Amino acid sequence: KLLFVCLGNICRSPAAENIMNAQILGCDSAGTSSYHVGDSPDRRMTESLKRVRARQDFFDLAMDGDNYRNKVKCDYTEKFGEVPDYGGQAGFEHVIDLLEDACLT
Repeated sequence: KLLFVCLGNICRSPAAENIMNAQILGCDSAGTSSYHVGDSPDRRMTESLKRVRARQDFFDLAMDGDNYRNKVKCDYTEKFGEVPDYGGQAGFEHVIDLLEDACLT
């Protein structure tokens, strides 16, 4: 069982969970903050080409350094030189770009 973790579990780790599901030989996601528990993934992140409920476990992968530190593991990124978090749509595609590289299997 693989668990992908970001801060609110509405943008990054929900994307990681679906990318990994598609790449997989067959995931879940959650968040360090429970402020968004029960919400659907961010409307902008579901919108794309590119199929994406927030919940707040120690499973058999952190999106940024704050999620990770400061079984636990961008260090599977092989092509693109964190998975970045108040932005326009281009930042959402970059998140997907990084997860298609990193998504490890």
